[PDB]
Amino acid sequence: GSHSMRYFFTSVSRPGRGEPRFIAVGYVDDTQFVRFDSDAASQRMEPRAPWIEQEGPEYWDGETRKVKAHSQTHRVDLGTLRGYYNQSEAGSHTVQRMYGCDVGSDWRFLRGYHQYAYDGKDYIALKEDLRSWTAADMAAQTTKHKWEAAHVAEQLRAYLEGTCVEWLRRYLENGKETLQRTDAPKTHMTHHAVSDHEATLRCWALSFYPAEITLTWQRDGEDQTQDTELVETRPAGDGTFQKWAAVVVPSGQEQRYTCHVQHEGLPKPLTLRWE
Amino acid sequence: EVEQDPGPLSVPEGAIVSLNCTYSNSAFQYFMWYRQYSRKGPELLMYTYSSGNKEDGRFTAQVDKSSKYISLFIRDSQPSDSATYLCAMRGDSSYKLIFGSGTRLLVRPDIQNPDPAVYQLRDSKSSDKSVCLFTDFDSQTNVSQSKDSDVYITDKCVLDMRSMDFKSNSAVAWSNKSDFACANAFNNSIIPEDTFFPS
Amino acid sequence: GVIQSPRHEVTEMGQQVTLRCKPISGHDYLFWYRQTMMRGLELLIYFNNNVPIDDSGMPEDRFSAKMPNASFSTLKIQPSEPRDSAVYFCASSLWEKLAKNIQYFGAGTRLSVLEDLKNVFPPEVAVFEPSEAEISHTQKATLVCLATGFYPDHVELSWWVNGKEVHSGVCTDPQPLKEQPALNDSRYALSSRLRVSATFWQDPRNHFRCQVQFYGLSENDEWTQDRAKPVTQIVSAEAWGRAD
Amino acid sequence: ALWGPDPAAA
Amino acid sequence: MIQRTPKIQVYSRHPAENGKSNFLNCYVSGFHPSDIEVDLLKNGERIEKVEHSDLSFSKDWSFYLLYYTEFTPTEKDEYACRVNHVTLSQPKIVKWDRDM
Repeated sequence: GSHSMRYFFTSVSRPGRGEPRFIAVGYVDDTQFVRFDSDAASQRMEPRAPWIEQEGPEYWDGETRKVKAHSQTHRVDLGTLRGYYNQSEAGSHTVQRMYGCDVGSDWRFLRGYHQYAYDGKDYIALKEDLRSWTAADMAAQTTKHKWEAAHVAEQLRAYLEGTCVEWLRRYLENGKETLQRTDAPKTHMTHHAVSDHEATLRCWALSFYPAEITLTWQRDGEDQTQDTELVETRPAGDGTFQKWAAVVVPSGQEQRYTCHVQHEGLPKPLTLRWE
Repeated sequence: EVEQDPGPLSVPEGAIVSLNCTYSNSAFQYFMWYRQYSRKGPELLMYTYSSGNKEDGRFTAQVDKSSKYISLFIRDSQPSDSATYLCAMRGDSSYKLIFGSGTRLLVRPDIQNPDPAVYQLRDSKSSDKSVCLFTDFDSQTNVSQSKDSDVYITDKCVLDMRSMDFKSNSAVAWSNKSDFACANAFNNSIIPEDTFFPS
Repeated sequence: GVIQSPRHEVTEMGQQVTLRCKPISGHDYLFWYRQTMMRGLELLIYFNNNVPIDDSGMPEDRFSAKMPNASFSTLKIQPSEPRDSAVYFCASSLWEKLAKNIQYFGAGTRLSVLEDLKNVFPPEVAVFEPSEAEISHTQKATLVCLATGFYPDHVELSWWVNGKEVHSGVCTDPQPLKEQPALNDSRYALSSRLRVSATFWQDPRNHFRCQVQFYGLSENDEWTQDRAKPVTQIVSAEAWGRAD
Repeated sequence: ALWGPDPAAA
Repeated sequence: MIQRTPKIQVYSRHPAENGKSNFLNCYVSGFHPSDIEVDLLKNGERIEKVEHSDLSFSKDWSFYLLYYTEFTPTEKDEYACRVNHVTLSQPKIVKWDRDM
């Protein structure tokens, strides 16, 4: 139904080595399509999805250039931010950027965004209205004014509500196969005798996509959130995702518990039982 | 790539003039008009972020992304203006600007009191080329070159004095030949019948 | 502003030519543009902090651009060819200005690479006193210069009056004209006018010099011809006021 | 595709 | 400066079956800063040709990586995931439990 394109940029300074380590990765929904690693022998924007490899030299020159430009801007930003925050040149630091666009069911522009971060914390972000910003601190407001004086917000404002959406809709259209697919969760339950009077019921959900899933544990039809565990949706390393949901129940009462699996891949909320 | 009319095109002072460029490549998001004198660096005139009209003074920048057609209108052509106009554009990928090959422009100054005349400036004994001056004539006449090689004539050239707000179109012709004369120095040039002659 | 060197380069082909540019201090975007005669600007390469971002404009072979430092860029041309003859502009800018598409150019480097320097000739300058019929009919007075026989056309004509360069009432040609046109090897001639009041011309206290700056060879280039080495030089002519 | 021609440095 | 310790999940790409080729995944996530050393062990001795994913991060900016090597599980052979981070006092070894 809903979709997005997001770019993740990570730049880390390396006191003593040549340049900083720069890593940029492009995402559409939950599947990476481009990467750039300054430490790679390539020094080029590289493809990570088969549906971006369709784009030609013009594209890759532009992305390599833009991303190198991003790298430069970040290399310079590392120095800048280091100065903004007055930090040792012997210390390793991290700038992270994320920006992208969300589309509705009709692919009409929903929302856009541009988040920027230093050493793992929010630095500056483009507001909902795509006209304001975010003064996380003075360093940020410096950048903010530096930006809205440069009319940066309008640049993104056009790119987000326009360019990135257009490209998203382009990737969605060129990546229908893998972007618009829904791999149903491979649900199944496991019974581990945690002890004598208890047994762990683990509700597995394997090889689903997108990662967006809802595992629930009901007991006697009524939802249950106590004694229930749930691991972060992990990648299988092949595009699909894993995610189990355990629960500790008194022996014999296992049938009393049901696992409610919800996913865009399956039209009807699955209910699991047994063990 | 972009196409642009190079044609020098002459216009009379006070006239409206239309400069425009067409380009074979979308993606170009940014469209601007540069002005350039002789060989001097180019200076920006207009800059439109995307399709639409842009009214700045006697200048109007218009961009038709649909038609891939940028245009610049100048009203009441002022004395300056005469120059080469270049359209530039780009977008997204790079700052690599792409320019039209340029449009030379000549806006001809008005003449409050045109007194067309022809003079033979006393050739310094040192030099051996006879110099005939053609000045005070109105910006309605066009001076032309000549066929044979040993005939050297300079294109028209507006003379402006300031203070004494006078302006005179002057032209220069010369040659070592014994055939060169102020009487038929400007043959290929449709000079005013009213023009003066020395004798 | 943007400093480019040389202002003019007249050099024989086969020799390395080094175009040097100093971007405006602070500017992190350095653009190199070439402008062949009667064409628009072609971006050769642009840097962002010393690194070549978009070198898609570089002609490949012979052309070697680089920014050893931030305040100096070198566009070197090994076996320089005549085709390189052009006005190389260095441009400089910032992101904020670049967003509005504002660039700041240099005066450019009129590079003329010649096949043989034996075709280099300085200008023959000559001033012409006004026609006295003019001083009565139009109560004014216009002088004229006429630099001739020079190649290449790297000339800067300038009217000096009383040792001071004047501009008002001045009018030089846009470009020179070939003396042997059909010949791509021909020499050129320029032209200019200087109009003043009638009462100004006839005052013998006034001195009218016609200075034509020329650019040609230099100490480096080795000369052999019996002619005087056509080095970069200044050739002038002069006329004096007189109430004759 | 990537925002362009670039930041917009901090 | 904020430092988030890596969350380590040692799991196979597919359900484990003795003697059948598979992928030993180690999913480090929610960590920070990026610099992290990950080894996939076999009976204590590290596995050499181990690859990993292109660094990224989530809403909270925390990084996640997928280190993975092809392996063939067995009864005897114990596989683990040695993760060392700037937030780990010493290499954290998380044994591979096929049943989770």
